Amino acid sequence: MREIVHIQAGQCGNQIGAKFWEVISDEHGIDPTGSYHGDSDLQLERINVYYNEATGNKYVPRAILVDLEPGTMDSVRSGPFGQIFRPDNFVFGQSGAGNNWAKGHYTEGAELVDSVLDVVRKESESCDCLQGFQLTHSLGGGTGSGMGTLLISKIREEYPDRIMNTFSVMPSPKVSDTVVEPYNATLSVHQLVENTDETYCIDNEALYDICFRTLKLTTPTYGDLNHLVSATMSGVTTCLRFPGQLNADLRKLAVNMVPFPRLHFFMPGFAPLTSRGSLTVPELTQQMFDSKNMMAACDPRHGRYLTVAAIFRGRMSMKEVDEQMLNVQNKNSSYFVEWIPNNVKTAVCDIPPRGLKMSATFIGNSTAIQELFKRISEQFTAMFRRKAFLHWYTGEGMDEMEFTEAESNMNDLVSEYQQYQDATAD
Amino acid sequence: MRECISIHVGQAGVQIGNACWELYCLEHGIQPDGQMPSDKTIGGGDDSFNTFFSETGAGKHVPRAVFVDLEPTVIDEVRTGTYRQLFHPEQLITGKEDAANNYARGHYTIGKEIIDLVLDRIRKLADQCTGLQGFLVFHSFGGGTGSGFTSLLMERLSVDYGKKSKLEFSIYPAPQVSTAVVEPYNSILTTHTTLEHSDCAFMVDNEAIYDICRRNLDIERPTYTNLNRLISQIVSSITASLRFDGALNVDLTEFQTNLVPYPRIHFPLATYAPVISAEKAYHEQLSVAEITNACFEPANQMVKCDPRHGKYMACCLLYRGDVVPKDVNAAIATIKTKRSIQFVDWCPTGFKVGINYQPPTVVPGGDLAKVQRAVCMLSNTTAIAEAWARLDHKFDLMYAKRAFVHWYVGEGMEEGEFSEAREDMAALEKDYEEVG
Amino acid sequence: DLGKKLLEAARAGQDDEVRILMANGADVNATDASGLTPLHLAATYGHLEIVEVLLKHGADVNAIDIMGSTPLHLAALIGHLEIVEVLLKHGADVNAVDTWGDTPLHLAAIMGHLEIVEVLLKHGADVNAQDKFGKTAFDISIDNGNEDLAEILQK
Ligand SMILES: Nc1nc2c(ncn2[C@@H]2O[C@H](COP(=O)(O)OP(=O)(O)OP(=O)(O)O)[C@@H](O)[C@H]2O)c(=O)[nH]1
Ligand SMILES: Nc1nc2c(ncn2[C@@H]2O[C@H](COP(=O)(O)OP(=O)(O)OP(=O)(O)O)[C@@H](O)[C@H]2O)c(=O)[nH]1
Ligand SMILES: COc1ccc(/N=N/c2cc(OC)c(OC)c(OC)c2)cc1O
Ligand SMILES: [Ca+2]
Ligand SMILES: [Mg+2]
Ligand SMILES: [Mg+2]
Repeated sequence: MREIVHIQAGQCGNQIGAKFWEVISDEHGIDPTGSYHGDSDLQLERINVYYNEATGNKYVPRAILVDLEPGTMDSVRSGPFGQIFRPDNFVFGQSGAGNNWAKGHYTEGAELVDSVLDVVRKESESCDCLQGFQLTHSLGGGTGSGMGTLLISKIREEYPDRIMNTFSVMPSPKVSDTVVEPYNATLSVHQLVENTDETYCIDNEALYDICFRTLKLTTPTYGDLNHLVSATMSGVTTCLRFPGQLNADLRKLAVNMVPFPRLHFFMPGFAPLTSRGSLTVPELTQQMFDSKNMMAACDPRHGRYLTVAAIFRGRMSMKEVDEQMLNVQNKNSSYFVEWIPNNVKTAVCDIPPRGLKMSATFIGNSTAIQELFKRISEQFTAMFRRKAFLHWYTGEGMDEMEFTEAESNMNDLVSEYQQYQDATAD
Repeated sequence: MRECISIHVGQAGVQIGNACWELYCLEHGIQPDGQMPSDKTIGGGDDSFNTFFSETGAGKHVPRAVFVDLEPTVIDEVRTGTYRQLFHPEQLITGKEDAANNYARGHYTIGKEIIDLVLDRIRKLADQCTGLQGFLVFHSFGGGTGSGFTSLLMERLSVDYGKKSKLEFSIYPAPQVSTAVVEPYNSILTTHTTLEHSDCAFMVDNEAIYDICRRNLDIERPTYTNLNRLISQIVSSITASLRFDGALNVDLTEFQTNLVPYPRIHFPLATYAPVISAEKAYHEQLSVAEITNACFEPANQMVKCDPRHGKYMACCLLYRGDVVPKDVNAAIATIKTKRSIQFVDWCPTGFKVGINYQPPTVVPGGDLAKVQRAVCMLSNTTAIAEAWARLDHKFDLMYAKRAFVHWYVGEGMEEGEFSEAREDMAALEKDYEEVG
Repeated sequence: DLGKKLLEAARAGQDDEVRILMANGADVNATDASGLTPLHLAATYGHLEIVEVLLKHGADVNAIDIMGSTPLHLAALIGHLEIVEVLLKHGADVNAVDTWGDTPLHLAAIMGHLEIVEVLLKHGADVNAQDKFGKTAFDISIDNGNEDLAEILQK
């Protein structure tokens, strides 16, 4: 269990994806030219999980960059780490998908799908022992959502015994008021429930709410929202990238975090929350469990934790962390299911992120996530009831029964979360 | 002289293995390259240490041991550490992908890719034996490899070496230092499938060892290094009768005769005393009476349970050091005038005694102080049923909801195996209740 | 039939075609199979100029389709602010109720069009109007944890 093949699809997928490579390259001592300038031998110990070793001891990201819109490739290259990507790993079409899930999944997206798979095969066969895949995408557009899910199902057919993990960005009218986004997101959730092993739910609603109410930015931008996303992606991948006592991989996280196959949607969290260009263990434990630090717009105190994983980064007493973790499970006991014993796992990493002396990253599988699913469901139903813009989808080959089926699956998912929230250990 | 082969499976079995063979080398006077200057017979011999070590024509003493793991990072440390030259490199076997804390992967899908290589390498060790008595198997209950691979291995050893004894040293999970939420599942699955293939099994409760490291050794947050050093001292005291001259537990068969009255209730409790911190170099020396009494204190037990709540079916006292036999007799006589020692009416109320007159060895860099006398008590008490009930309850909380079961079913295991394994544990708890 | 052509012209945003069809006798109040009129389609697809042209030529501002949707319900759902204001200026029933018990306020609230919510509130939208499941727009904002919407509805 070593290498990860990362794929980034569509505009949101590529922008969050680029920020991820920039942030983790900095932590690992890697520069935009691909050379290692780090001071700690702990930065190269598990460097092969995300980087390919190349001639001249150059480190190339095992990343594949995909979009139906061509202009995206130009924005990726013009970034700070733009030239670090493999020039052959860019698969870009000519005609975008204009927020149409059907275009991404059935017509324009399906034409460029065998091309992406050729690049996936090449990176996968060059791996000593492939762990699985990591996809970054939004669910509200057409390419990341429609083509992204198609790519997932295709990869799942070729590599069934490997883990499929996604960083999926959920829509909010607060960031984008494009009324077809609940359609696109609901169609994609229907695919994600079946075809991924683990999904990090990154909600634009929560990101906006943090920037506006906690960080006091009255006009938040994509840059501002992506600053919370990059810190979250850095934190949740800490244990895949740094040695530690645990030899963590994507499959060990799945076995331990996911008790029922469909309930694989995680609510990530981060502390401390900070803005661009601008702490003790008890405070960090508290903040990490506060609804205002969650990356999904759900109150954890409205549901119950099935499983939790927490990563404390920086220099600190491991005994103090053990003490505070047990303390948070005592006073907040009614928020953990009593039928999954020892369901909170903690790791400590010596290397902290950029700009922070200490940090904590939370990964929760909570029944409170049903709030996020109900919000999108209510919007999908308001639109679907009036059959608004339905022809934009059915004209691409889609059957109206696919909408009915997607809505039916997402409501079944909410009922399943509610079922385990009300279950007792008797 | 009858040979014993040790098999170390998965991370816990391997790390505990490393710490035991280091200690065995120190007790017998074997150097890290295998040289032993106190052995006059070069290139062979029938001495008691020969049960655990073979000899080459060059005077090299090699452990009769196999290390196996489904991933290579733990065994690679053995390949490059202090005792890298002690083991034959073909004796250290590694796969590429581990069992991901899943019994079904270790037993059915990943475990099948390496089972024949392991068995053929064990046969090479067995072929060099004149009178193989059997195997000592080290493994965790909680890991995917320690649970699933160990059971597949125990099944195959029962077919290929039918008349040979099989003894386990098993690590029982603790919440304080565990890896996976599904460790209770792995623990019940491996217990059910190994029960008929094992003659005697010494369980080491990680919570008991953790508590002793904190209370007796003043170690704030014990690591696996501190736990394994204490475990290897106890495993050394249990195996000393196999590697040195003596009159008690001299062969694998005798561990069954002395400690196992009935085939299924084969889980003896070990108690060890005294455990003193190395920072107390000038400690007062405890008498034979004090260390003997310490064996009846629940705090010094390797498995958390209360023997006052149960009945004894056997009791063996293994002493090491400056121990006068009449002092053992006097300490036992005093201990017999006590209401907390109740034997089952169908077993003689006797205590079997064995004394090795060499003091225990401590490893350089360890946490224990040197002592002039130590004792390990091995007893079969129905109070160990408390350990089984704690694990069965954790299994039941999850299993009622079928939480995590899809991971097992997706790796070639039927859901019916979980209920058959739980029914066997219910029967095992009733076996202890029937004895008393 | 110029009515079927006017329906298609209003949806597609063909301004000159609407003017021609009306001059030739097209039914400004023609309906499709589901009862949608050229004004419903113009309001849904955001053709502001076609909405104003149709209202100056006898279109019923409060026409309902088979599901009870008025043009104001569709303009509030889709988020067309300029059109919502034009429809109210021309007599649209701010509190019209569809077959699901929704008023334009319930639809602007669900879809998060906060500016349209403020406009509806200023024109007399009823905060106590309940949908078929008994929810008001204020209940929707509480149940979804939309603090921004709850503040506006508490004005
Ligand atoms: N957090 C965040 N959300 C983004 C970003 N870019 C777009 N989004 C969101 O993603 C959704 C739109 O999806 P996009 O990724 O732009 O669309 P696409 O996948 O490129 O598809 P088409 O352009 O329609 O073919 C909306 O909800 C946006 O708010 C970004 O960089 N950060
Ligand atoms: N005492 C002790 N316990 C250990 C050690 N290593 C792991 N454990 C325990 O063993 C259990 C986990 O099993 P491991 O042996 O690590 O797993 P494995 O057998 O390698 O199996 P997989 O990694 O799942 O393939 C947990 O209960 C740990 O606390 C060790 O060196 N000493
Ligand atoms: C609730 O019980 C469990 C939860 C998860 C467990 N470990 N899986 C991982 C946990 C991670 O963070 C600590 C992690 O960093 C994100 C990771 O990297 C891949 C794996 C094990 C558990 O016993
Ligand atoms: Ca010899
Ligand atoms: Mg785009
Ligand atoms: Mg392992």
